Amino acid sequence: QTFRRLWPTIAPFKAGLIVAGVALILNAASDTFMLSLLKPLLDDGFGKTDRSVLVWMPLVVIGLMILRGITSYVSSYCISWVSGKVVMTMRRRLFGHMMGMPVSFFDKQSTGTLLSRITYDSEQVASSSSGALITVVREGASIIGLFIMMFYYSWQLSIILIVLAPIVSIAIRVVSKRFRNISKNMQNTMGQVTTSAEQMLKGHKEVLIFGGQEVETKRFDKVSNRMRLQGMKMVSASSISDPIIQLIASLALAFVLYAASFPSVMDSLTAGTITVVFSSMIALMRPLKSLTNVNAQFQRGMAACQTLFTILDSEQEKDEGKRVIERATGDVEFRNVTFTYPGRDVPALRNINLKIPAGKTVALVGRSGSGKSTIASLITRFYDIDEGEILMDGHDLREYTLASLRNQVALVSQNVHLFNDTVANNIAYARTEQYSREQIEEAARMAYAMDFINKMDNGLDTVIGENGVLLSGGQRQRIAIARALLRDSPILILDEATSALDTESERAIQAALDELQKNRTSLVIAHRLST
Amino acid sequence: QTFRRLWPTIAPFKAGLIVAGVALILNAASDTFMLSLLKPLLDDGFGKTDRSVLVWMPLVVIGLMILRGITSYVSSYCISWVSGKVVMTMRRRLFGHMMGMPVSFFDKQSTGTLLSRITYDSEQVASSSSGALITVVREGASIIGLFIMMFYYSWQLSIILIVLAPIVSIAIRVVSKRFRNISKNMQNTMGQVTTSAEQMLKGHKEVLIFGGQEVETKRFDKVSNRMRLQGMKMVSASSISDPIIQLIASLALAFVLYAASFPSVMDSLTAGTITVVFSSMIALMRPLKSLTNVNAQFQRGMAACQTLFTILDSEQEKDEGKRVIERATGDVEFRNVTFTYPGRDVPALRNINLKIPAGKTVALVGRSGSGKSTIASLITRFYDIDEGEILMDGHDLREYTLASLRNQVALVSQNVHLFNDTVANNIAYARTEQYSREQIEEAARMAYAMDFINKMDNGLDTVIGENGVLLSGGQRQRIAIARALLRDSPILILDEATSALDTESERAIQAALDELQKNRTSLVIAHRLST
Repeated sequence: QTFRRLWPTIAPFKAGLIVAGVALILNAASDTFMLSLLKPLLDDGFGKTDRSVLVWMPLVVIGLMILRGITSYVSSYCISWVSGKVVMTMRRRLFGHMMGMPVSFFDKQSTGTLLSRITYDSEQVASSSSGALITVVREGASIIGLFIMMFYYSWQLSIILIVLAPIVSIAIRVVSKRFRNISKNMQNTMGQVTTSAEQMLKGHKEVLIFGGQEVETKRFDKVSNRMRLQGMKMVSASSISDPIIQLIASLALAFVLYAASFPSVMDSLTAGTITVVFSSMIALMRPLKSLTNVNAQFQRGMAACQTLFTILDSEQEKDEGKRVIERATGDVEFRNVTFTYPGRDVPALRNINLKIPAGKTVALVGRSGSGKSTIASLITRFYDIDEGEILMDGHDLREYTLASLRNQVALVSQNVHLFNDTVANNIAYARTEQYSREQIEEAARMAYAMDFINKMDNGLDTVIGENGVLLSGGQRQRIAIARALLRDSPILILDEATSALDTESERAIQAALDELQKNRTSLVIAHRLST
Repeated sequence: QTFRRLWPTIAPFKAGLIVAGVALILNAASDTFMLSLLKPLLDDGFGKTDRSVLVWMPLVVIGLMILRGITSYVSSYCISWVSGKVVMTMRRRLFGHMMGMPVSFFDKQSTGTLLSRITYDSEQVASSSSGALITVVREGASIIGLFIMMFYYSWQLSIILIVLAPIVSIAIRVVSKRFRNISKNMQNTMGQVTTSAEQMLKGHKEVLIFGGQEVETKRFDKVSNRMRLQGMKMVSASSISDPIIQLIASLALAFVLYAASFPSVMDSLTAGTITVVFSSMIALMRPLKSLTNVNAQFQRGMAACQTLFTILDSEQEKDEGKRVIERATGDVEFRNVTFTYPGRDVPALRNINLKIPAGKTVALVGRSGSGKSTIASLITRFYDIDEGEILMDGHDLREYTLASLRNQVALVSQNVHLFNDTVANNIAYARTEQYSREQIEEAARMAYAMDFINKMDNGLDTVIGENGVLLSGGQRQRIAIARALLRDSPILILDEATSALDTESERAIQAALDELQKNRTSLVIAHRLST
């Protein structure tokens, strides 16, 4: 089905994948050929007792197994080539659209969800498609090979087991249908289990506060019981298959035994031939078992890949070209501003008009049910313009190049995110260059955060391995302030945190922000008194 | 190893594993017996051209596959009985000690970590141990019965393949050590990539603000290529495992044929017997490859189970025995109980050996690194105070009513992570104690929560599936206030935030809090001067 979208993404790499099947084909050869040697092994090695000829066979078996080996080698190798490269380009395009996704994309999801999606589902698409081809190639090779074996051995028993093939196959199909139909809603209750445990863990505070230990343990117990029972159902149903499969498969073999009646009274063949027939039967039963599950589970894979596409096929940041905006100061203007993050709410700014002049910064307004803070993120256009008007120097909504804005605007927040690099370069993120560490050094002096860097390792170029989680929030605030210093961004957004900081930290931040509001209009949210 | 710890937890269910092993031995019996009846085929059905046995044996095969079926039935069944029961009790005691876990030791890890621990590690211990037993028992019975088959057919070729098998096992041991090292490396590398991807994702806001997206793409692609190569080498080695095994196995078969040529002198065996030997040998090659990595795999399960035990055997909530069921009020009298949940900076706060006045509530004070809410958490003692106890009214941490401390001292919070139950009983989380739903209505009246009942279904007994995420935080705080009303806590703690609420909401809330401040000393996180 939706392979019409993958095959192109794989098309440049087709050749190697192709190679796989070739070797995979030889697998059956080996299999068949190994089984083939049974005829001379038995019917000639002891029918004719060519004791000497028996020395030919072993070297063959060895070579054939070596063929199995090398074939498996290249199978795994090229299949993994494809698997990787596909996962590669896939996750690349993901990362892309993730970037292209406006932050709204995160309003309806969580990080962990996207981590899971990207990593797991990516790997699963490739693993699926791979095993699909792997097994499919074997089916196209083992089945027909053993068929030819029986053919050049007995047209008759061939005919029989062929007439039997539909029977066993449809049996497998229907029992697999039973299986999957039982596996519809299990995920629901399993996630219910996980989520019950989850909410209890999250709420341990309230839990202890009320000490509902007994009630919650009772809940937990019912949950565990449902877990036990549904797991029982799962494993039972799944297990029954092979019996049922082999059971009816039995009769097939038994019907092959029923060749006692018809062709054996005609002295059908020799013993070793029949040994080949039955060994071949069992061989079939390996990929026979495969085929159906192949179709099903790899349809599942392709469906996961369809989910992936939908994530990609989802619309990126809706930008018809925010044109070109030169870096500039100017003034911020609020003409008839109204905005609702979802439709769930009413206009956050209820038709509000404001003017924030050049360099004349503006602090956290004091109000009730404001939320302007997130509205600053909309001044950064992280979500969609809902209504109203936010103007920059006589220019309407989307004359505003996202890149140009994020350059010219700045954001300082209580929340700060760090990145496993040199914290200096983490500041330098504006192309990570064009700003000598010397300039970064003086910024740190202006950031007043070099004091912490003294405690930090790797000196002035502190490489924050695993981000150096020990780095306090206010340190990160000074970090972002230094970043702003490097960007000379005419527009700033600020925030005051109070987790654990010192008079030196807060007051040096005050001074820094003071210089920042100069020549560059700032937006602030603070808990101080006069400010 | 720690089976010394598991075997008791399973002992009430020995019979399960017992009948499991019985069935598994019967399964091996079925296998061996099919392979055996292979012989009389060639003995008479082609040697003497018999039909009698040529019809007998069909029915035999049928019944024997039915035995495979029923054996698999009870195997899966009882083994799952045990797996479940174990997981059940395991997760049970895991909740238990998990409730007796200090809040700090939560904050040592993350919630998701514990979710994974419980769910996965439980079911993984189960699956591991189960498959371990299944294998060891099947494998053993299969190998021994096949040995017997060869024995009553050829002392000689038996002897040979006996001498041979250890070599196979050693080759497998080597490849499994390769597995060990490549596996630890693979775990390291996949941890790396998931960390990088996530840490990039979370920063989307900042990533945009700096708009360095190309750099993120670069890092993404680097780690992607690293993953490509890592998985490449991983699957490479894991594949290469098989061919080496099958190759040396082939060499073994070759020696078997060298044998066939050496008693080619005597030529005692029958084509049947030959077929039996080789078929059985391939059989072996299934359980051998299994059992080796099985005896390896004990650890995996037992390793996770040891982690579990450590969680159990970790420091549960250590109280010298709190007791004190009776309720009252008295007053609060802290006795130097230290703060250093994460021992990083230094120990700082109030240090009062003093006492707190009755009736009068408690508000919020502003100081650097005050940590009031968590200082309140220690005031509530539900977080582990680092040192000492608390002689309240001359009565220690437990001499004053610790468990009842929850009843005596209320803990309202801004974020009320509620539970997937009836909002009515959500108020009665504390093991509903004949809090008449009439009292629920009247409290919601005293709380001014009756309006949110209209927002919900299920009459005045509103129920919230998935907590009814529709509910905004403010009315949940109001619910918790009503709960405090129900528990008639003379002492309380409250919480005021400013995420999103209305004027009338905050007003009626502060009215209800005054009522709570009335004749009940509380601790109130607030942004106002009402206190």
